[PDB]
Amino acid sequence: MRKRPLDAETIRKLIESGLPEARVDVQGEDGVHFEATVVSPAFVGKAPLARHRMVYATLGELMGGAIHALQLKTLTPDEA
Repeated sequence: MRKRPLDAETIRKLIESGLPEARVDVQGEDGVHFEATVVSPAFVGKAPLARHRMVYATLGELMGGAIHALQLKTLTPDEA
């Protein structure tokens, strides 16, 4: 225990509260290559730029200067 709060916690919490039964998991840091896996019905069937950008924006990727080495997967809540 060094810091109660955390980067991935801020974005994860924000989405967790926004989305209904959607699960979001982010591991890494801003301005760096991290892996964030989000699962929600919004990306049903096909995940348009709306959902893709929505997660990328809420996960604050360009807010720090992360590298293109960003791993993000959008799957339905049933695939959980």
